[PDB]
Amino acid sequence: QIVLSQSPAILSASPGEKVTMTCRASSSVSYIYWYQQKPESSPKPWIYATSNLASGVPGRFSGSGSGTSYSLTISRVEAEDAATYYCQQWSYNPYTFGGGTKLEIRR
Amino acid sequence: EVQLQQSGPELVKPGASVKISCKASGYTFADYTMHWVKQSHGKSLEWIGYINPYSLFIDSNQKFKNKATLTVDNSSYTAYMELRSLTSEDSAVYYCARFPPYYGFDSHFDYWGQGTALTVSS
Amino acid sequence: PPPTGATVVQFEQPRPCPRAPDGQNYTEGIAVIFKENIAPYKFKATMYYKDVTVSQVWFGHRYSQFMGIFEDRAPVPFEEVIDKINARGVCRSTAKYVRNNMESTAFHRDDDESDMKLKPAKAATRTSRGWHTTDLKYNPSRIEAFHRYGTTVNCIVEEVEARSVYPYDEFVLATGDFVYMSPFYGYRDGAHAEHTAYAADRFRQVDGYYERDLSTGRRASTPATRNLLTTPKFTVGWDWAPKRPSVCTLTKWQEVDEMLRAEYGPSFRFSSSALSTTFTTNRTEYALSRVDLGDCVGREAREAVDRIFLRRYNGTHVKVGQVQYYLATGGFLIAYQPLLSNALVEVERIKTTSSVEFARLQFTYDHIQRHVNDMLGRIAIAWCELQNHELTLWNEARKLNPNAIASATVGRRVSARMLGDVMAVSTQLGRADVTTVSTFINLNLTMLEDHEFVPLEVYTRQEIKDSGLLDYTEVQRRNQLHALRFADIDTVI
Repeated sequence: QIVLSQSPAILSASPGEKVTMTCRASSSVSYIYWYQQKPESSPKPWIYATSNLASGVPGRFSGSGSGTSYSLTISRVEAEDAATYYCQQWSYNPYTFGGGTKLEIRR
Repeated sequence: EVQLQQSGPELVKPGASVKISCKASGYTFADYTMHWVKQSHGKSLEWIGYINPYSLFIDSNQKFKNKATLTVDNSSYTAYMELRSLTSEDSAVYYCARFPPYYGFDSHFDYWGQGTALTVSS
Repeated sequence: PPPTGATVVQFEQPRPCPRAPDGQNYTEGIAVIFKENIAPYKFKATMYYKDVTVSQVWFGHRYSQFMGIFEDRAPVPFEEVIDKINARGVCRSTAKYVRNNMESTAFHRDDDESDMKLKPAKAATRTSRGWHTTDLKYNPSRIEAFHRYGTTVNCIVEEVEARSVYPYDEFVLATGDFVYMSPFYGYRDGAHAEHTAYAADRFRQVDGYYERDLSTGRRASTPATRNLLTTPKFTVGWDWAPKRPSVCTLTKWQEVDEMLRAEYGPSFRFSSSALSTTFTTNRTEYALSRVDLGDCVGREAREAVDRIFLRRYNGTHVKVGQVQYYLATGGFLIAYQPLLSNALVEVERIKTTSSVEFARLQFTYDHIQRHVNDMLGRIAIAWCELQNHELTLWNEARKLNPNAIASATVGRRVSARMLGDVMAVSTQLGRADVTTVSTFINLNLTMLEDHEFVPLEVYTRQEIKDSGLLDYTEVQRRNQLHALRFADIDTVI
């Protein structure tokens, strides 16, 4: 029953700038995970163990944090980054995901 | 390559029962746990539970203690999920996901099924 | 020898008599007394390692000689404790591990990889259960005038006892190996707030873990949460348990049925007749939010209070309120349940002294003081009552021989006469021994003789030091003098 409050619910970003996301947990969690999902598609593993990049994600993505405060940054956002990004914990039962941040791009 | 092939769309009457299958290939099926997640329309991802195919150990979400039961066919290398007493709120997309049989820093959902659209209507 | 007239004297009149003192009001109750926890936390762990030994043998013409024997412990990896040792009771004959920033691979008998069965070790008297793979050391075969190498890999599993002391950030094994991780560390259930000195890829948790016994081969019925840590010398596994229900920094010492509580000014005074101890607390209660890791106190107090109340005070007494907690001097925490009879229903760490003798001297002094002050207070009341009662006889003897009564009362030989009080002004042969009778009542009181208390100990400090077999200081001083006694640490060439 760990709630994962995740802000902002919508995030606009012109292609080239840096943006950041947040994932606040109701109690301290050993690691946070990150998953992206594009519409009508399955989720994909994006960042595990709070900082480690998954298989095939770009190097512009990075994560940081510990305890209850976690973040997901992009160094220079591209047009293919427009997805919904979920933070996830397994430290308590049940496993819980966050509500989701949605990247919009500003052409 | 690791591929999780899932059942497909299924319309189903209220009160009935449905059985979703997730078929694995490209890896050895017995030393990875198999999880199930629910995504309602326009909503977030909810966890349901898992099963270890080697040990038949099941840890589950207590919100789904009356809805979901999990089982494994070892021969066909498929994992099953039986949804019981289907009301209207069970209309969602269900995914199957691979996870290690342990908990370490690496242990995440590295592979996902394509999903199954389940509609409880008439 | 004169008449009388001017100076007149009167008798003192009955004196006010000391009243029997009030008496102490004791509250009866049930108490359980807690002391500082000195015993470490004990838990069951399993060690998983491999003895890797390589030997260098020179082969002469009539003899063979070891030129070196390199011995090393190698940890079995996580995949082998799960998929080989727990699954099939078997172990791979190859050790692959990281010793000095290098991945080293050792093959048993310099032969290809085989899965070798774990079998029980040889029986020793006060030891625990251990299993191993090979009994013999492999040495290379003889070919003359060569140096040859030979490798033995012995996979060893042993069940050991593990020990941890406060603040429970490390634990030890029965081999003598420090593990610099909390026993309560984990990735699940908020256990990551504990201490670890290791990298995160060395530690894993397995839920739904079923022990298969290496002797019987029977898989367990109840699952467990299994910690597994790969140290650079061994892998240890132990069942995870949460910290607070499994650790208490305060130990139950005495349960007492009859604990009387009295008021001593700013303090309470808690006495036991069975233990012959009495303790001194403040009137304000000690809060159990102050004791660090003190969840055992309220559970073990409540379990012992209601067990005593149903065996001693069931139909004769009733409880008053909940259990109350008091910190006594000397480091004792007293949990106290007040009682009342059926006829009258209208963070820090506590440090406890090793000696309780101040409480036993306080009991025995108070138990004598209360008796001696009670009995001597009655003699003071009875003496004042008797002296006030004999004035009746002195008022009648005064009217018979006034000369004798005024001479006994004033102090000197005085001739006397009365008007309403005594007027009084100053003033053959042989037969010394006639038969005598006593108008006196005897009373022979003796003194308490002087007693001397010698020093007396059952075991002295010297006897407790040499009670063990091996002194670590004495064995290290003898062994580090080996070079100074049998070698020459000075001369070169």
